[PDB]
Amino acid sequence: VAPNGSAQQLPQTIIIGVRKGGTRALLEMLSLHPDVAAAENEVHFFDWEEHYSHGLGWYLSQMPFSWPHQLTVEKTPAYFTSPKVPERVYSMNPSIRLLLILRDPSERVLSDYTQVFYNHMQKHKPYPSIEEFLVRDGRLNVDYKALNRSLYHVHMQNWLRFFPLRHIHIVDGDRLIRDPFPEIQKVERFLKLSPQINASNFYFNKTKGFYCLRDSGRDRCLHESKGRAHPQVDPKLLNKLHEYFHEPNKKFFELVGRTFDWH
Ligand SMILES: Nc1ncnc2c1ncn2[C@@H]1O[C@H](COP(=O)(O)O)[C@@H](OP(=O)(O)O)[C@H]1O
Repeated sequence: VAPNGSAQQLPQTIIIGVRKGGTRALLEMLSLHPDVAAAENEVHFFDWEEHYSHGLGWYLSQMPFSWPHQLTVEKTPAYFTSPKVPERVYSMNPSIRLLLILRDPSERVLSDYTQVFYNHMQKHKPYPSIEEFLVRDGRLNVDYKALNRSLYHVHMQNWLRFFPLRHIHIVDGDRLIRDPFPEIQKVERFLKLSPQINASNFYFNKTKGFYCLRDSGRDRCLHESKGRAHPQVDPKLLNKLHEYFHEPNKKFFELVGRTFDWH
């Protein structure tokens, strides 16, 4: 307990993923709420053995300082798709409320590729073409790992072994892109937070091509790495990608009791 009365608290909510779902947008928008304290970086507690072995005292020490009635949140997108994670989250807090943000599974693949491609292009390293990952022996490459991260039903089933359905709120990442404020209202509702966030905290930035955030005189967009142009992909290949996900999408829809407007 600091002189100002603040203290580090374990998170009362965690944004677990998906990788490229819009996790940083969700983290920054939720942290507009005066009752929310966000960790600025991805903590990687549950998913890295070298962090997790340090235990809960180490986790707590990575949290922002907050006041007792505030909710602390952390985002690490690797959580969702790491098999050992939900069991570790459950032994910290079986009752925790979790945030999962999902985009269209094909758009998420192209986003994931784009990000690693861009990490390479600036370090002046080579990177294969997306067709090199996506196509093997004239067929869609089902062993491309990005595709597995988009099989949401598989990862969701692993969380549902430990957490009840009603304690994982699914943010529609496609809708957050188009019109964030209604999705953010649902998050406040899920977390039982007063409606402090306003439509006026968001504005469309034409250069960015995405909404940016407005809060008591300060204007901020997400950084360079967020909202990057995906590669051009032949329509025939884009179509096969879309088709690949149709059946796993239906399995996901049946598991969570709702549908999403995906390709
Ligand atoms: N206001 C916003 N600004 C920038 N990106 C946003 C955004 N709202 C949602 N996003 C999505 O956040 C994605 C990145 O997700 P994460 O933060 O989990 O890595 C971006 O992927 P793209 O770069 O493919 O557009 C973008 O589509």
